[PDB]
Amino acid sequence: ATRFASVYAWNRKRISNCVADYSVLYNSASFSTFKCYGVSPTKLNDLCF
Amino acid sequence: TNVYADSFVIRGDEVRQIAPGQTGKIADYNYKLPDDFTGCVIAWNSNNL
Repeated sequence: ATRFASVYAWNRKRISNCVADYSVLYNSASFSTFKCYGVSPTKLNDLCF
Repeated sequence: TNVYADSFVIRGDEVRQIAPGQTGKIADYNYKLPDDFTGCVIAWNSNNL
């Protein structure tokens, strides 16, 4: 996205009825921090929500 | 009984991957530590060399 929301008014987008590929995100290596709670980053791609 | 000294150079942001149970381009494809690692990890900035 070109412009992000102010943290006091943080934006939320629902993701549903779609197939994900979290490996594309995690393997991008473009992120300085990537921390997951209660779900493993690698197994995240082998699960449904 | 024995000691093995491993040495390499990586980005400062990648030092956090040199720990047991870590993942990422370095931990996954360059240098993987075992889950029960018993050694020490030492790192320093080498931007002068």
